[PDB]
Amino acid sequence: SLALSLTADQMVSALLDAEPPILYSEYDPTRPFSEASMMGLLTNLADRELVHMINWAKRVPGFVDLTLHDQVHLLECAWLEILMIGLVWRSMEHPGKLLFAPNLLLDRNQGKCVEGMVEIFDMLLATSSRFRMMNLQGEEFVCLKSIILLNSGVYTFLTLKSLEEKDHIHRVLDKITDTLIHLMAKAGLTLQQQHQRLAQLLLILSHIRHMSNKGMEHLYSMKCKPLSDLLLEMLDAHRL
Amino acid sequence: SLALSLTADQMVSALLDAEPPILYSEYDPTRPFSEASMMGLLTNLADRELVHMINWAKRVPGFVDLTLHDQVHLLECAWLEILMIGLVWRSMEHPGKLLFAPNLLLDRNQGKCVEGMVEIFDMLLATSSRFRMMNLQGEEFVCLKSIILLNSGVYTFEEKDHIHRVLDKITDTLIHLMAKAGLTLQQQHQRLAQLLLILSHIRHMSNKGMEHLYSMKCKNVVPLSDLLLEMLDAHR
Amino acid sequence: KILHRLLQD
Amino acid sequence: HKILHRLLQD
Ligand SMILES: Cc1cc(O)ccc1-c1ccc(-c2ccc(O)cc2C)s1
Ligand SMILES: Cc1cc(O)ccc1-c1ccc(-c2ccc(O)cc2C)s1
Repeated sequence: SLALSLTADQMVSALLDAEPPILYSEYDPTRPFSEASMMGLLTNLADRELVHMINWAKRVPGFVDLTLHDQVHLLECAWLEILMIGLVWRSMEHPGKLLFAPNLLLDRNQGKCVEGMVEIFDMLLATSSRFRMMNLQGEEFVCLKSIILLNSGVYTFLTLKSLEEKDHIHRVLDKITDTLIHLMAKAGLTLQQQHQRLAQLLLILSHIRHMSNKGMEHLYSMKCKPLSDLLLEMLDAHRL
Repeated sequence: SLALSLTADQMVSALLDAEPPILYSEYDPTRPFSEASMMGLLTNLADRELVHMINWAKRVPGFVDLTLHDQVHLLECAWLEILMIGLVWRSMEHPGKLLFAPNLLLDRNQGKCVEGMVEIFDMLLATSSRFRMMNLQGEEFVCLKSIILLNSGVYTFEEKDHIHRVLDKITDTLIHLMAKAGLTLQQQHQRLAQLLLILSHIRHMSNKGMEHLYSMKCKNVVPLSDLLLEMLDAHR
Repeated sequence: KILHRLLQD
Repeated sequence: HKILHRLLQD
């Protein structure tokens, strides 16, 4: 099934090559910004990244092999998680700042403008600091990001010939674990160090789920009281 | 810290011994279920389990080494996750059902009266079936429960470094268990990844559950113990 | 849904 | 303080 035959080095290669581009914000000398304004940049940004995420997902080995319904469910569950780990990744070398775009580099005080954002901000920063302290490697990040796509929604599927899908997603997931271990052995880590590092990486995914949960809550809070049609749809999936 | 001095076997033995008992529900089979009465049984049950949890937590190696303020944070963050993994664990041998208590064993239909309960129920059943398909062992479960306790709040903070080395010690223990079970080395790292990725879904379930709980608490559906109120408040 | 469309094309 | 704090403090 193509993805299962891939080698560890080919998986990395496939993932690195699948990477989306880094979009810029439409922030300008308009300085400064209000609650509305800052919110606009974030959502416009996320909206535009969503298009690229979808085409990136199609290139995640094993994703195409799934039904259109299952692909949809995966992205619906994962999109904000995927955006967030992206953000924290490119914010790694910017302690105390969140790099939404090369031209949009926010510190936590700017996050105060916009309610409840602070707390989400702090969590993203702490995650970024954690990645920094672990010296997260780029090849590890693409594995983690793919893992999120495949994992975050797999348990909200289901009977019938759907178990065939779940099993396929888990075979691919194992492949990616093999790939992470491979990257670690290559890096020279001992066996004990590999397992430990694997564990450390995956536990951070729980925190990333938590941030998406909260963020999704706030995003919904704010749309009740201008988000793109796509965003709104991606958001409705988390509210039955 | 003697936590770090523990061997894999000492780690497992400590955790197995610290296990809380299976408690019973105030279930009364003379009255029909209402949203309020079901929520009553559930929250009464959770409340009593919490006391046992607080005492179990103090027995998780390393936990005692933290400040009271940090112990409070971790429990505040993980309490529902921890109740949920326990529930999912004891429901393994009951396909299609959730054993909240030996006298409170429900299927998805019995929760329809309750706001959001069927949604969470379905998620819990899925996790239970997954643990069942993977053949989760008791020794692995207690490792998982302790990881949740130590991990779920550590990012919302030295002490943080102390927690990580305890967690590493639990990773060594999980692998040790898997070797002892005769899994290949590749199977070990694959199983480790599978188990930990399920924690992301337990996190998910906790957060969705928390939100339904807060909704109901704000609609006065059921009187909540002051303990539960404060744990519930902790999540804003 | 829009997502359907983007996934198809 | 918090009931949780007392319960732990005990
Ligand atoms: C989640 C959220 C909650 C709020 O209360 C306010 C704003 C947001 C956000 C909207 C878009 C965000 C965003 C944007 C771009 C990106 O590359 C990654 C992220 C994560 S965050
Ligand atoms: C969280 C929740 C949401 C709803 O919509 C309806 C009910 C609940 C629950 C209340 C108590 C629950 C519970 C209780 C005891 C236990 O050992 C494990 C759990 C999980 S679940």
